[PDB]
Amino acid sequence: PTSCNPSDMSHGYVTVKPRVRLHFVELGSGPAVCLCHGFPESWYSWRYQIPALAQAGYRVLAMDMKGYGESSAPPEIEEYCMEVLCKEMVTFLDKLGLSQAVFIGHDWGGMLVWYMALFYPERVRAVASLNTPFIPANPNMSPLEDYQLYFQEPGVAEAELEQNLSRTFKSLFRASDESVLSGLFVNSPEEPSLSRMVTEEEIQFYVQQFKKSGFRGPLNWYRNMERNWKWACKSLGRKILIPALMVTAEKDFVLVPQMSQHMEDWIPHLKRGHIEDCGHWTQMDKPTEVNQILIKWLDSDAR
Amino acid sequence: PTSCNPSDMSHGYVTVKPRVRLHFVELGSGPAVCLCHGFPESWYSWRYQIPALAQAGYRVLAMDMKGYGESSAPPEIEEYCMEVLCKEMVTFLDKLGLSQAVFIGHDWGGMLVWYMALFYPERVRAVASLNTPFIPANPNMSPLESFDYQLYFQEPGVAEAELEQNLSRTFKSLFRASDESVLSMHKVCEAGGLFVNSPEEPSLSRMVTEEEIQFYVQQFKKSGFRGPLNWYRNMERNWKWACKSLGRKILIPALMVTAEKDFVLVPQMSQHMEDWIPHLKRGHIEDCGHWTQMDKPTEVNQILIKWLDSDAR
Ligand SMILES: O=C(NCc1ccc(NS(=O)(=O)C2CC2)cc1C(F)(F)F)c1ccc2c(ccn2Cc2cccc(F)c2)c1
Ligand SMILES: O=C(NCc1ccc(NS(=O)(=O)C2CC2)cc1C(F)(F)F)c1ccc2c(ccn2Cc2cccc(F)c2)c1
Repeated sequence: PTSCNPSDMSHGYVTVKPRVRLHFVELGSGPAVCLCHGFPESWYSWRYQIPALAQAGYRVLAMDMKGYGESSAPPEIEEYCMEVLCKEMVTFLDKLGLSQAVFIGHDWGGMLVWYMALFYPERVRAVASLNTPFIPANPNMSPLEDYQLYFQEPGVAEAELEQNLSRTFKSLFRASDESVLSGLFVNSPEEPSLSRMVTEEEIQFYVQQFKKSGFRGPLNWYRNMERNWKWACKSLGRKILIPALMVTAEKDFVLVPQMSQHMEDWIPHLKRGHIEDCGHWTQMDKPTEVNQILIKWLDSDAR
Repeated sequence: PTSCNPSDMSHGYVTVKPRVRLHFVELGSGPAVCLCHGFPESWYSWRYQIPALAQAGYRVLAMDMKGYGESSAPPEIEEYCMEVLCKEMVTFLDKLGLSQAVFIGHDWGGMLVWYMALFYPERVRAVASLNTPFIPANPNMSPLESFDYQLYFQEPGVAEAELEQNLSRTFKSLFRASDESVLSMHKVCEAGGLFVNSPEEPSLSRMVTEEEIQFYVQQFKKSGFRGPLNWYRNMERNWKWACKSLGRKILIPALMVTAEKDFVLVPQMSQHMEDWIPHLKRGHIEDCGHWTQMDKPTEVNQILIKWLDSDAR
């Protein structure tokens, strides 16, 4: 599918709070579709979806999520709890004069669009997650009940991930059958091969983006487990009553399809897609299959 | 009507050419409506329209026109001929992935949206001008032959020196209701200035606040008046380009809004536009001078929304 060249995009900036500006690229007219990337990614992770969604008759806003790229990256952990991130995305809609948008998220972006659908359904026309399930919060078990624990203490994972940005992205952005991960990178190649999914130029784009703020903002997404759980518990097991799509990836070994298995109970209008031979990096692993699932769903449930 | 606070808008940037970025503010969803200000103004000249149009179900893009604000202001006169400006607005639509927009312009922005409708009808859903008529180009007379102040504006550096000398005085002197006007535009050249016979500390017009004036002052500190005055410095090139369009009509929905008390872009200059623009509708605003959007913002909003809702959506 047709990709994006960053020099050639419309770049938008909204100040959602005194020290906090969100960057997005914008393409197309029609219903507003807000794309929300995961860890550790970029608006550019949607490069195969932005043109296809615009061409299908949608107004695509592909965010740099807070902590990333040209969006503000404050260091404080609590700036990256779902409650703060969601309230900022509502403010974003407010300043853009959008009564609602479709929210499509992947990974930590997926977790955010579920929270948006849960707490701000009036602002969410329809919700779609790649890989990330929605599990109702259990008020009995703290988030406690290695790599996510390694990510907890500020400064540690940052030092490993920032040491060599080319190595970081070449090591992470791999098809499931190419994976070099069980530090994160202690027992992994020092000069990893290029994955079949990505080019040198695409890797160099992520390297240039992550030179702006590095990994503190991105890693802070993982450091709010207790805050996110407390906020989720306040949702009093209400249902999500808006059109919803859950897309599972067969070969995502972290966000495994089975973890989505009971979401119909809590999300009555849930549709599903499933992409075979697809690992964690869904948009760039199976961009054609993603585009067909998203557009088929948008055209039927959102337009 | 509700105004805009600049800190609180979505700011967009598109590169239309190597050295040329266009800035806009964006508000609302629905059909794309691109607002094009005149001389010497700002996206902010639409401050009363942006909220009202967004609220009426439109996606408003209020430009900084080339030469202004956060948009690039290259010094070359020919960067500001209608042919270059139009091709840049088409590239702007391209990069935003808009197949078409409604184009609403005032003053020099109005001149641009007529040229857009004329040369890029496929990219223009509908066209509206405040004050600026569409006159077919006469291949017999250069606009040189056809307003001394416009000759004063020709020579690079001259009008710039007067307009940049005191930015607060410039904007307080320009942005006035017709009955408040302190400018004679008649013998500018012989007098040798727009403001030579105008108060040194002009009173604030009833139309604007100190804060609004201070916003235009801040904007015009980035590039000054060269880019804006270059809009005036392409009379021969704009006329030659316009002649190349001779005999082709504008067949898209069109609105002409005249201002009773605009003494330069006088309503009578619009008087024969039906001949060349069969689908033309009209508004007329009484007691309204040149600065239409900020003089009669309520009347402007009603005319534009009534027209958009009937002819454009
Ligand atoms: O670590 C996470 N994702 C990134 C990831 C995923 C897979 C992979 N790779 S892979 O090929 O699958 C495997 C071999 C390495 C790589 C990464 C990364 F390297 F970037 F770390 C992640 C963790 C928790 C998340 C989310 C989103 C939400 N949570 C909360 C939540 C809570 C409850 C249920 C649930 F499913 C998730 C994301
Ligand atoms: O000088 C012009 N506008 C600015 C203006 C207008 C009125 C006023 N003020 S006033 O209140 O009316 C008067 C008492 C002072 C002030 C200004 C300014 F101060 F900024 F210079 C202008 C000139 C030609 C234009 C345009 C747009 C297109 N043309 C080409 C074109 C060619 C052929 C026919 C035609 F109608 C216009 C604009």
